[PDB]
Amino acid sequence: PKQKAQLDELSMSEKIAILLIQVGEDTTGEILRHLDIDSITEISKQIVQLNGTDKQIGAAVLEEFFAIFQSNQYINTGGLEYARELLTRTLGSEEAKKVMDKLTK
Amino acid sequence: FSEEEVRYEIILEKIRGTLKERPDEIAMLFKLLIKDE
Repeated sequence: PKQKAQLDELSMSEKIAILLIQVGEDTTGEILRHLDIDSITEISKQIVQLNGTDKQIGAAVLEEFFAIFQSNQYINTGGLEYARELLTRTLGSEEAKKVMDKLTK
Repeated sequence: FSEEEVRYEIILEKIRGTLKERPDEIAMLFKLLIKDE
C-alpha cells in the first residue's frame, strides 16, 4: 500500500530513471548520449537519487513501459506476457489464468 | 526463479532490447513523455 502510494506519485522523469537503473549502465549510456544536456541533468539526478528503489516498484514501472512499447509497436514480441499482464489487471489473477490457459492453446 | 522473477526478466530483456535497437528514438520518446506531463 505504501509502495503503491509511492508509485503513483513518481513523476514520469522518475519512472524513466527507474527504468534506466534497471537496464544497466551500458544501455543507459546509449540513451543519455542522444539526450540534450537539460534532459541528461534531470535524469542523471534521479538515477543517483532513486538508486536502490524497491524492486517491486521497479517491476511495476517496467510493466508500465512494456505496455507503452507494445501499444506503439516498439516491441512486437512477448504478446503472451502482455496478455497475461492485461488480463490480470482487468480480470484478476485467477480468472486471468483460465483465460491464459485457453489463450496459449 | 519464481514465476514473478522470470516474468520480470521477460519484460526487462525486451525493454533493454528496444532501448539498444533505437536509442535516439527512445530518447526522444522519453523527452516527449516528460513534456506530456
